Amino acid sequence: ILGFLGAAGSTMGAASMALTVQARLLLSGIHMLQLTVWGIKQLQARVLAVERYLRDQQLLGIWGCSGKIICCTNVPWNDSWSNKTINEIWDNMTWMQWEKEIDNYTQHIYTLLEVSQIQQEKNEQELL
Amino acid sequence: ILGFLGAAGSTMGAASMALTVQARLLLSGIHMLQLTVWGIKQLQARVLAVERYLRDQQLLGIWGCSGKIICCTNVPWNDSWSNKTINEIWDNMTWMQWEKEIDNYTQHIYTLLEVSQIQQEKNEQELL
Amino acid sequence: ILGFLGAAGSTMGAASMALTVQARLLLSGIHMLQLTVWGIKQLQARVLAVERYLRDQQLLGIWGCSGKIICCTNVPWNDSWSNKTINEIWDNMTWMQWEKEIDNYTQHIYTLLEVSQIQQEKNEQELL
Amino acid sequence: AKKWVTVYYGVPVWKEATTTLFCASDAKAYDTEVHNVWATHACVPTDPNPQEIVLGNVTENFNMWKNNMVEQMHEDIISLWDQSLKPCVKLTPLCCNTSVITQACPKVSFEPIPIHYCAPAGFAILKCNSKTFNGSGPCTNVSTVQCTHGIRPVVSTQLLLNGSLAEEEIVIRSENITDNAKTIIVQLNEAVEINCTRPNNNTRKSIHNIRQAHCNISKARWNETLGQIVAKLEEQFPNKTIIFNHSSGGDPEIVTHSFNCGGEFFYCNTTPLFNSTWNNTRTDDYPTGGEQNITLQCRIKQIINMWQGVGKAMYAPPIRGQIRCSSNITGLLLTRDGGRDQNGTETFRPGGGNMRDNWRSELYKYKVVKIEPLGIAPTACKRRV
Amino acid sequence: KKVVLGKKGDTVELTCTASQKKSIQFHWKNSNQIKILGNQGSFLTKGPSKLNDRADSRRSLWDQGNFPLIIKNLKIEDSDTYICEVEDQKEEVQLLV
Ligand SMILES: *[C@@H]1O[C@H](CO)[C@@H](O[C@@H]2O[C@H](CO)[C@@H](O[C@@H]3O[C@H](CO)[C@@H](O)[C@H](O[C@H]4O[C@H](CO)[C@@H](O)[C@H](O)[C@@H]4O[C@H]4O[C@H](CO)[C@@H](O)[C@H](O)[C@@H]4O)[C@@H]3O)[C@H](O)[C@H]2NC(C)=O)[C@H](O)[C@H]1NC(C)=O
Ligand SMILES: *[C@@H]1O[C@H](CO)[C@@H](O[C@@H]2O[C@H](CO)[C@@H](O)[C@H](O)[C@H]2NC(C)=O)[C@H](O)[C@H]1NC(C)=O
Ligand SMILES: *[C@@H]1O[C@H](CO)[C@@H](O[C@@H]2O[C@H](CO)[C@@H](O)[C@H](O)[C@H]2NC(C)=O)[C@H](O)[C@H]1NC(C)=O
Ligand SMILES: *[C@@H]1O[C@H](CO)[C@@H](O[C@@H]2O[C@H](CO)[C@@H](O)[C@H](O)[C@H]2NC(C)=O)[C@H](O)[C@H]1NC(C)=O
Ligand SMILES: *[C@@H]1O[C@H](CO)[C@@H](O[C@@H]2O[C@H](CO)[C@@H](O)[C@H](O)[C@H]2NC(C)=O)[C@H](O)[C@H]1NC(C)=O
Ligand SMILES: *[C@@H]1O[C@H](CO)[C@@H](O[C@@H]2O[C@H](CO)[C@@H](O)[C@H](O)[C@H]2NC(C)=O)[C@H](O)[C@H]1NC(C)=O
Ligand SMILES: *[C@@H]1O[C@H](CO)[C@@H](O[C@@H]2O[C@H](CO)[C@@H](O)[C@H](O)[C@H]2NC(C)=O)[C@H](O)[C@H]1NC(C)=O
Ligand SMILES: *[C@@H]1O[C@H](CO)[C@@H](O[C@@H]2O[C@H](CO)[C@@H](O)[C@H](O)[C@H]2NC(C)=O)[C@H](O)[C@H]1NC(C)=O
Ligand SMILES: *[C@@H]1O[C@H](CO)[C@@H](O[C@@H]2O[C@H](CO)[C@@H](O)[C@H](O)[C@H]2NC(C)=O)[C@H](O)[C@H]1NC(C)=O
Ligand SMILES: *[C@@H]1O[C@H](CO)[C@@H](O)[C@H](O)[C@H]1NC(C)=O
Ligand SMILES: *[C@@H]1O[C@H](CO)[C@@H](O)[C@H](O)[C@H]1NC(C)=O
Ligand SMILES: *[C@@H]1O[C@H](CO)[C@@H](O)[C@H](O)[C@H]1NC(C)=O
Repeated sequence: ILGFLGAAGSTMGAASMALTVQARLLLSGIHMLQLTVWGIKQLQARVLAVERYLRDQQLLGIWGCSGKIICCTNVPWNDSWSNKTINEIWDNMTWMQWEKEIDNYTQHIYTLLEVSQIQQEKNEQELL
Repeated sequence: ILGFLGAAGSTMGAASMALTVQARLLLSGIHMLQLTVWGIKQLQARVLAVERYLRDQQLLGIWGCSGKIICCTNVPWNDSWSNKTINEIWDNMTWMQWEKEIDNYTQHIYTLLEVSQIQQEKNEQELL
Repeated sequence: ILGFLGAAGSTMGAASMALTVQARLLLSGIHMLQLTVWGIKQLQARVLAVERYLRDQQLLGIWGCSGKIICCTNVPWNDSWSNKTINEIWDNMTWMQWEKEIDNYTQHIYTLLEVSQIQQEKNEQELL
Repeated sequence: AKKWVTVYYGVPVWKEATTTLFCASDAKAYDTEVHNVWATHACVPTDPNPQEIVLGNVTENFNMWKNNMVEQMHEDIISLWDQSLKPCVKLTPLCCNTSVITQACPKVSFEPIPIHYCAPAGFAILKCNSKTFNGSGPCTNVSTVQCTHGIRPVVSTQLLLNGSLAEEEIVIRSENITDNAKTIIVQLNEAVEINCTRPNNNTRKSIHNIRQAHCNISKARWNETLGQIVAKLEEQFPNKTIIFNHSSGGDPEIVTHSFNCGGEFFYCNTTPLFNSTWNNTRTDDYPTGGEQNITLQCRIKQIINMWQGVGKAMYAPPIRGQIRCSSNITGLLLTRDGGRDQNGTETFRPGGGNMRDNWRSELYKYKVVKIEPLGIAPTACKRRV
Repeated sequence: KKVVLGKKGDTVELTCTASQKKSIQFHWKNSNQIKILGNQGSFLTKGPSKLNDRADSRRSLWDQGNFPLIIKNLKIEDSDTYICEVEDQKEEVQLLV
């Protein structure tokens, strides 16, 4: 389902815009072994893509992001991770470049996301 | 996954009721080429049905309807599209008939749904 | 997708903890008939698992639990169903044992969940 | 604090369910043998790499007497037989006239192949791995598979053949030891070879023989086997002597041992195997005869009672050459007398069995269930409303 | 219970029935629980009773849910209570000679 492979090389900002455009158009409606061995392999590839997708969509519940592609947080940027501005990173970098810039902080961030999710859930239940 | 094909010919109102009834019952727990060529074709048909479903469930996020089958809006009916009452259309028409009655306004409506979704998202972020 | 089969024999409490641990690790990134007959059967098994999953995820909307694995309610325990404490059932019982203890009340509970969901939806629409 | 009802999805909870299993076998499909011909179109290839998951602290009740897999196995076997070993004459009473069916009577090669049963998508088979489990109750070692091992569809009486062996000890699996209207169906932990041969080239006819066979049983194995069996019977009946006898009467298929090889249906007189009385774990039933062979007199018949419901059938006369059977005694479909009027002794008899019993002794290890992932439990959360 | 009386060497048809016409296993026993007659699949078997040489059954009726015990050449000693074990239920008839 990774139709975003063709977005490689575009900037993070550009990739976001491209998806919005596509979303509107899609939503608006605008010799036998050579066949059967591969038939199975292609189905295996597609079934797996679906399974990984569903798995991740539920795993993300741990950060309060279940069922979403994009989810917003309650954890601020610490600026130790990176001190660039939003426009600098969204307009002058691709996703891969961005990931490399901060690939040594991902576990820190993941941990923070889990923690703030737990505290938020706790706060609601205490209030109720 | 289109188990609603058998609903064709029923009214929009009737179709809704039928699903609710079914939902309760389901949820409550109440010669080789002839086999392998078709085996692959049936799997392809089913895998595709899943993929289109998941795609649409995420595309609908653009109208704030992600992950839903039925989603309610903040856009009123303009009555230029159709001036019939709710009971008239839900009880005396099938889905296909209804779609034909307004099939030249769908792009207008789709556009409005996108726009109100954008403004709502903006309002929340401005308030925060 | 029932990766929880290996949880059989663990307590309900233990099963919950195990999933949280796994979720963090996964999310954080931490002779021809013998091949083709079974190739089709394995794909059929996996495609079906996906279809049942998606079906249930939408069926649960009737209780206001659509798209969720765990959903919390507005219906209290009646204690006629069972008078054990939370710790007693979560720590000294497996899911199967628990289900047996109350398997004659499931329809009662399912009915109550449907009803409270309807009333809640009604209340919101009346207020709006 | 209100124990709010919470719905959890993905719960590993299951129920016994009825579905239809499919068969698989390692069919060859080119020797024009009955089982390979049938399997060619009836079954799929076996799974070359099946998986097994061992569950942890899981206890499951396995009731072998109510296992529906037995009925499904029964139906497939009848179809195999009706599609193969066609009698010249088949008589079916109908209520009460008699319907007679006549068919061509070719002889066919007939040698059983193991057949596996496999769960359809969405289902799984639980297996009991407890070597000391006698059935009708909690199995404390449960694993899950798609397919069972292969089972050879052997049709026989008194002594069941070519089945599986117990891991360590001989196991009594009676539904009720004390009912006296049910079988013992004891399986062995050791197979005992029985070699049955025709006196090839002995052609003699009666007038106003040919139909003969002889079965040789090692006496040593028989003696060891019975000593072990009586020890278990003594545990069930601690103050009594164990005595064995022949049948009290009934149809020939029960009175004598019945089996078949190729198109030949054999009847063997097992009297020499069951006239003992063990009490002090000793009988001297065999005088240390030093013969080392218990031999049975056997006959080959053309008119037999059908095992497939009530009816009778006739097959064509015997093959002119040599016929041999080589089988593993893997269990005994023993029964027991009333006992009400007995004093210090229990009497056992080998006569007995029908086909459902033969399959129960093989299928007791497997159960088919399905998971119902949606469950409910109370907890401490509340939904915001 | 049902009571049936015969005389000397005549014959009696004692019966057991089922609502399920599937030739379901049944047995006949005397009052001392000694097996007399019963069904094992398609085959008829006998127990070690005094009646093995007298008892028979209408095999053709087994799939009709009818599982009789027919005793020929009655002996005065055969007077007893006969017990039907069919499926789970039991039925009784007393035989007098
Ligand atoms: C328990 O398992 C064992 C094996 O694990 C089973 O034993 C096998 O039983 C089969 C029964 O036939 C036996 O098969 C014979 O093997 C011979 C080996 O060379 C074959 O030659 C013989 O084929 C001939 O006889 C068949 C009889 O029906 C004919 O159908 C076939 O066409 C052949 O017939 C020709 O030759 C005969 C020779 O006298 C001649 O008269 C005919 O006219 C014709 O010319 C069979 O294949 C296996 O060998 C057995 N296996 C072993 C190891 O002995 C055993 O039966 C299982 N137990 C039970 C109860 O099923
Ligand atoms: C249940 O019994 C099985 C069968 O013995 C046990 O698993 C096997 O143990 C042997 C011991 O040498 C291993 O060689 C096998 O590979 C094991 N099989 C599998 C599939 O793991 C099993 O551990 C027992 N389970 C319980 C819960 O006691
Ligand atoms: C197992 O066998 C025993 C003995 O045959 C059964 O016990 C008999 O049960 C009946 C039921 O009413 C009683 O009337 C008898 O008196 C019991 N016999 C004795 C000697 O007490 C036992 O019920 C059988 N088990 C099952 C499940 O039927
Ligand atoms: C079964 O065992 C008996 C034991 O007697 C075998 O009979 C013997 O066979 C040998 C073979 O040459 C003869 O010399 C003996 O005289 C036979 N003994 C008797 C008492 O006749 C018999 O052949 C064995 N069965 C098979 C199939 O071999
Ligand atoms: C049945 O026939 C087989 C095969 O001829 C006999 O098997 C032989 O048994 C002896 C006993 O020690 C072994 O040493 C041989 O190696 C076996 N032969 C083979 C090929 O393995 C078998 O014993 C016979 N059974 C009986 C009851 O006599
Ligand atoms: C099995 O063979 C035995 C012979 O070995 C048969 O029993 C014999 O029957 C005659 C009839 O009067 C008696 O005189 C013999 O003393 C009996 N011998 C034994 C050893 O009991 C027996 O009837 C045969 N059984 C079957 C079922 O055919
Ligand atoms: C096997 O069962 C038969 C019954 O069918 C026993 O034979 C009876 O033995 C008693 C002993 O006095 C005689 O009075 C009966 O007349 C015999 N009945 C028949 C039909 O012959 C036989 O003894 C039993 N054998 C064993 C080894 O227990
Ligand atoms: C059970 O019957 C068998 C045969 O029907 C008897 O065993 C044979 O008895 C003869 C008598 O001379 C011996 O020569 C044979 O060698 C015996 N066979 C074997 C393999 O040893 C047996 O004695 C009878 N047993 C009882 C307790 O009656
Ligand atoms: C017990 O019976 C078996 C039946 O096979 C006897 O084995 C046969 O003995 C003869 C003797 O010449 C050999 O020629 C056969 O080849 C043997 N058969 C097999 C399959 O090997 C066995 O010897 C008998 N036991 C005794 C002590 O005689
Ligand atoms: C073993 O057989 C006896 C026969 O009555 C039965 O009661 C017992 O429960 C069986 N074992 C198990 C584990 O059930
Ligand atoms: C069985 O073999 C053992 C071996 O020692 C012997 O003692 C016993 O007497 C034999 N037979 C019987 C029936 O006891
Ligand atoms: C009997 O069991 C042994 C155990 O290895 C096996 O080798 C032999 O082939 C079996 N015989 C039959 C007839 O299956």
